[PDB]
Amino acid sequence: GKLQDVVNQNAQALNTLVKQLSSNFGAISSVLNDILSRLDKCEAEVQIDRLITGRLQSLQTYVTQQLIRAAEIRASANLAATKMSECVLGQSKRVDFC
Amino acid sequence: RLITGRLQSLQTYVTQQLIRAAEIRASANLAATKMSECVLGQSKRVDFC
Amino acid sequence: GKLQDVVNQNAQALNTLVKQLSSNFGAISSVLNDILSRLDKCEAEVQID
Amino acid sequence: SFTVEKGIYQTSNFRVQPTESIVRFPNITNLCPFGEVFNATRFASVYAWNRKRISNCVADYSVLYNSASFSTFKCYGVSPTKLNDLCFTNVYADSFVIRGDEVRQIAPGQTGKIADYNYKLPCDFTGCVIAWNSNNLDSKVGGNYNYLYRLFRKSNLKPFERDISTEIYQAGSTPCNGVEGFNCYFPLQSYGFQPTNGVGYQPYRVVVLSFELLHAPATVCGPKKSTNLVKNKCVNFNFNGLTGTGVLTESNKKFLPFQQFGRDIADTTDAVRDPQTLEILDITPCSFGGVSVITPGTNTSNQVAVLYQDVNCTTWRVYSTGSNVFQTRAGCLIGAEHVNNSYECDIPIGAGICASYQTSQSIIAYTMSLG
Amino acid sequence: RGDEVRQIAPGQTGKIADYNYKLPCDFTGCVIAWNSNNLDSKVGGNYNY
Amino acid sequence: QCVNLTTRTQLPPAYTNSFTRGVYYPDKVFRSSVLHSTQDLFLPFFSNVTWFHAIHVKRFDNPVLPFNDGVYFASTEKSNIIRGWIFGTTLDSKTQSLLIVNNATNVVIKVCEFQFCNDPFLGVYYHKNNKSWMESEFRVYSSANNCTFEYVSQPFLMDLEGKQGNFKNLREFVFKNIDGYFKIYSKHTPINLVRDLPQGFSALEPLVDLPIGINITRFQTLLALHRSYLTPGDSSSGWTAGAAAYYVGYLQPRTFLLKYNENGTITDAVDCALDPLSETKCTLK
Ligand SMILES: C=CC1=C(C)/C(=C/c2[nH]c(/C=C3N=C(/C=C4\NC(=O)C(C)=C4C=C)C(C)=C\3CCC(=O)O)c(CCC(=O)O)c2C)NC1=O
Ligand SMILES: *[C@@H]1O[C@H](CO)[C@@H](O[C@@H]2O[C@H](CO)[C@@H](O)[C@H](O)[C@H]2NC(C)=O)[C@H](O)[C@H]1NC(C)=O
Ligand SMILES: *[C@@H]1O[C@H](CO)[C@@H](O[C@@H]2O[C@H](CO)[C@@H](O)[C@H](O)[C@H]2NC(C)=O)[C@H](O)[C@H]1NC(C)=O
Ligand SMILES: CCCCC/C=C\C/C=C/CCCCCCCC(=O)O
Ligand SMILES: CCCCC/C=C\C/C=C/CCCCCCCC(=O)O
Ligand SMILES: *[C@@H]1O[C@H](CO)[C@@H](O)[C@H](O)[C@H]1NC(C)=O
Ligand SMILES: *[C@@H]1O[C@H](CO)[C@@H](O)[C@H](O)[C@H]1NC(C)=O
Ligand SMILES: *[C@@H]1O[C@H](CO)[C@@H](O)[C@H](O)[C@H]1NC(C)=O
Ligand SMILES: *[C@@H]1O[C@H](CO)[C@@H](O)[C@H](O)[C@H]1NC(C)=O
Ligand SMILES: *[C@@H]1O[C@H](CO)[C@@H](O)[C@H](O)[C@H]1NC(C)=O
Ligand SMILES: *[C@@H]1O[C@H](CO)[C@@H](O)[C@H](O)[C@H]1NC(C)=O
Ligand SMILES: *[C@@H]1O[C@H](CO)[C@@H](O)[C@H](O)[C@H]1NC(C)=O
Ligand SMILES: *[C@@H]1O[C@H](CO)[C@@H](O)[C@H](O)[C@H]1NC(C)=O
Ligand SMILES: *[C@@H]1O[C@H](CO)[C@@H](O)[C@H](O)[C@H]1NC(C)=O
Ligand SMILES: *[C@@H]1O[C@H](CO)[C@@H](O)[C@H](O)[C@H]1NC(C)=O
Repeated sequence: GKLQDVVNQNAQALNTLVKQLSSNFGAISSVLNDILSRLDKCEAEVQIDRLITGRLQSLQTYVTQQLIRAAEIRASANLAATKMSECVLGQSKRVDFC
Repeated sequence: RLITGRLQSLQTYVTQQLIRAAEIRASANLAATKMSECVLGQSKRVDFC
Repeated sequence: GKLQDVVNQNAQALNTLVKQLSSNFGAISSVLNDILSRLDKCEAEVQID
Repeated sequence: SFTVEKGIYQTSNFRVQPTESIVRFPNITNLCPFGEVFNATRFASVYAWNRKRISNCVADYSVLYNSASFSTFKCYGVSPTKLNDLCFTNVYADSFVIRGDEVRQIAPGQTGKIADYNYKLPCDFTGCVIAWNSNNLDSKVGGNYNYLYRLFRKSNLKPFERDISTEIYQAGSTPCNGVEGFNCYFPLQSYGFQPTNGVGYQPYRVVVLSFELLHAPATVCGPKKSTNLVKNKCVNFNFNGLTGTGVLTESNKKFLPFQQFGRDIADTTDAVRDPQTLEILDITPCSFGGVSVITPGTNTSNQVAVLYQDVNCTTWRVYSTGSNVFQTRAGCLIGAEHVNNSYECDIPIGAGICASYQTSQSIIAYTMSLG
Repeated sequence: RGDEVRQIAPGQTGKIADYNYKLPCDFTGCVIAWNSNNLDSKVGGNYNY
Repeated sequence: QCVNLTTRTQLPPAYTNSFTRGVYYPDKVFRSSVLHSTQDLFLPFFSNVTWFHAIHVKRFDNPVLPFNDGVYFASTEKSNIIRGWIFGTTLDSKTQSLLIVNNATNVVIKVCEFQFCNDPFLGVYYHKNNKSWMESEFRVYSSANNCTFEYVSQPFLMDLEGKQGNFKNLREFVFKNIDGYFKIYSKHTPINLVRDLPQGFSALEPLVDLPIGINITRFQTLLALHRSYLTPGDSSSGWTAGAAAYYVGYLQPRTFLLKYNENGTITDAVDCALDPLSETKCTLK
């Protein structure tokens, strides 16, 4: 389960990113085409500005969460490399390390 | 606008909490290693304990 | 390189922070002076917010 | 920057531009009843306003330019300039006559006797409000006392509510017992419209067109001319005023009779019922697949290989086939020569494939040696 | 005419806003209109406009 | 021509549980294989709904009931006894009122200043010479003036024979008066059940959207009387009621998690804020 958690977390993060495209973020609609079809170029820019800001914020949140998860995985991989060096390539005197 | 701002505030709080959780997890991993290697045994590592 | 990267990233980060001042964020301009000179205090407050 | 260091860089996904545009509107030829709605010899009183259904027609609205001239024309929820490009689902014209000073009250979120007791508009109101002076039609010498308005009511009306009752309004505390008198007024009062009258206290004819956009089947359309339907090609489409870009393909979905568009988890339109032929078409974006650029230093050379992930090279979705097309396990690599040898990784393509710049001089791709 | 003064503005439709005079709404500038009766109107009709 | 009906036997109002019933399509957009969360005027799950009978064995109930933000009206029938509704505030010609009626030939919808009678009903007469049934009485309203909205459907002829056995048709309706629009969602299912509302889930589809523009606070069902030689006396007592039943519940603003299957049908739903487990399900989507 410890690896299935990694796989599920990545898949769920991407699925959440896809799901978050349905938010208005204050705009009249969450769909670019609806805004561009009912509004002229004039205020369609204002609405698309709100949409762009919201979706960029969604991407930034996703990337920050991924950075934290990658830091966790880096710690785990450093531990794995240490165990490889000290228990596969040697015999560890450390208690309960292996 | 209020909802957007307050949701951003909550997201900032949660991100800071994740960072501090990572720090505390590092500290707790160190503490568990020390419990295993110094309480449950004798450590030859210099200045570890 | 591991040390040089640690320098470069920080500098790069700081440089990015300057460049991101050139964004409207929905305002009519990315410059406070332009907004305050074209718009009075009335709606320049909204834009500056 | 003008210099690119050695490595592999992710570029934008593969893009396909639309080859042609298509417009698909419902097949209808009748003109909308502009004559009956605007050129009406008899408008209704504001307290009892006339609602008329408009359906199965074309909203050209350039026939009004010859004769009509509207004092106010304010559209909410839609730009005036897009009205020629849209289709409207269920269209109602609410017609009445009011005072010239009260035309400002026909708008969302207003107060006053007309906005409160006679005719109320919502704020989720997609529509248009049209008002024009009719002093030469609705006013006559000595006063036209045929147009009435409700002056007293116990509570404000709900949006799009009508109240044609004529019960005596009990302003005071004593019961009225259905007879006028002290603190017992007849709720309705008649406008006095005359030709020698101030512009603010002159008759104005008001038509409120209420409709919806891009959510249900539409029988009222703009004057846009339809076009043949082309499938399996990235195209710009305009389906009942819903614009977009993508590939249209046959669909197995079975829409209910009351449905026109299908939507996915992201609320984008995934399917659409073709208005001309009652068939369902799936809409799919034509941009898809990742593209990476493998380059040595730009000083070293301007040659670059392109790794098109998720395309099979064994008509392709590539920018230029060129030569040296090799199907790696990480995608299709174009511009790099495959070599049977193996060396240490220099530019990791992925999936155990690496690339380098070697000797005349060209980019080679190989399977990395572990040791 | 008076009824068409509303059409001299960004994002408008009608005779004037489609066939005679069109504005953007990236339109920095401004519109001034004043009633010209008893200056451009004469008995029997002024058909020069 | 209206006549009050006196040969009644008063009983307490019966009550029933609505087992995940009264869900309708919130909008006209096709959705398939998704868990869509929507907030609207829904009938709460496992809510208590009033129960009205029409039987002889004589008990029949057509009281004037409130109309609180919308109504869910289910009817279990086998002989077409319940054939319309009246909506309004005073129902006395001082205000406008809505009449929906299926008079065995057409479906008539009318927003009109009706002077409704205390006991409005339709009446089908049994014929002994020829075993044929046809509507003979229409005692809904005595007057109609200033008669704004009118719609009449195409002619038809439905089987109004009084059947003996088990209820066959379940007809579910959702009425709501929003922004001057009377929205009716409808569903019809075949069943074989004696007394209560059937279990299961069935999603009501948009039937019609009438621009009545009327204030509505009360409504009353219009039942059809069987008249035959077996029942003597005047019109106020010479009648009998065919076996039928209906159930009335009230919509409230609720958030639901609807499940659209691969074919675009709402197969099931979860009523958020019913109990904490439902809240958990809605949160997890
Ligand atoms: C009261 C207004 C009323 C409504 C809203 C209504 C809806 C309605 N009922 C229908 C079927 C039908 N409707 C009825 C009769 C009724 N069904 C009911 O909900 C009620 C109350 C009756 C009257 C007692 C019958 C018998 C059928 C056909 C059932 C069948 O043969 O399968 C249809 C389909 C008609 C078609 O095929 O074109 C509609 C739209 N019918 C009405 O009369
Ligand atoms: C719609 O009808 C109801 C009932 O007639 C109105 O509610 C009444 O309003 C009066 C005065 O406002 C009160 O004295 C009554 O107590 C109310 N009765 C009930 C049951 O609510 C309501 O005002 C009407 N709504 C509109 C917009 O006219
Ligand atoms: C059911 O209602 C409809 C409409 O009220 C009736 O149809 C009308 O009947 C009268 C007879 O006097 C005609 O004058 C009208 O022209 C009819 N209008 C229509 C068909 O739209 C119908 O007769 C009623 N049927 C029963 C059995 O009562
Ligand atoms: C006697 C001085 C007035 C003091 C009022 C103080 C607070 C209320 C502000 C009320 C708005 C002005 C009311 C006039 C508009 C009502 C008529 C209409 O719009 O149709
Ligand atoms: C018969 C009513 C049909 C209404 C058509 C339905 C929806 C579209 C509304 C379109 C424009 C309505 C008329 C515009 C009048 C202003 C013309 C002008 O600016 O000079
Ligand atoms: C006219 O409308 C009908 C609606 O089904 C459609 O079948 C037909 O193709 C349309 N005419 C043309 C030339 O497309
Ligand atoms: C409206 O009425 C005037 C005069 O009756 C007429 O000149 C004009 O053609 C009419 N316009 C339309 C669209 O019917
Ligand atoms: C490219 O290589 C040359 C050496 O021939 C060097 O002078 C140059 O600095 C290199 N380009 C960059 C951007 O460093
Ligand atoms: C598609 O790519 C895979 C390798 O990723 C390959 O095995 C397969 O043969 C390709 N399809 C065809 C028809 O060759
Ligand atoms: C690589 O090896 C294969 C045999 O496995 C051979 O068919 C092919 O010609 C060789 N290609 C090169 C460039 O040496
Ligand atoms: C009985 O019928 C008459 C008219 O026929 C009606 O006026 C009266 O209200 C009815 N009785 C009651 C208690 O309503
Ligand atoms: C309706 O059902 C609930 C629970 O069964 C009960 O508490 C309530 O009393 C019932 N309503 C009435 C009026 O009894
Ligand atoms: C048949 O039914 C009709 C319905 O009223 C009735 O008038 C007629 O009398 C019946 N036929 C005979 C022969 O009685
Ligand atoms: C309502 O009815 C009365 C009499 O039938 C009539 O005097 C009045 O004009 C009518 N009002 C409306 C709006 O129809
Ligand atoms: C969905 O529609 C298809 C018809 O192609 C049918 O075979 C299938 O049974 C349906 N499945 C459900 C769950 O309705």
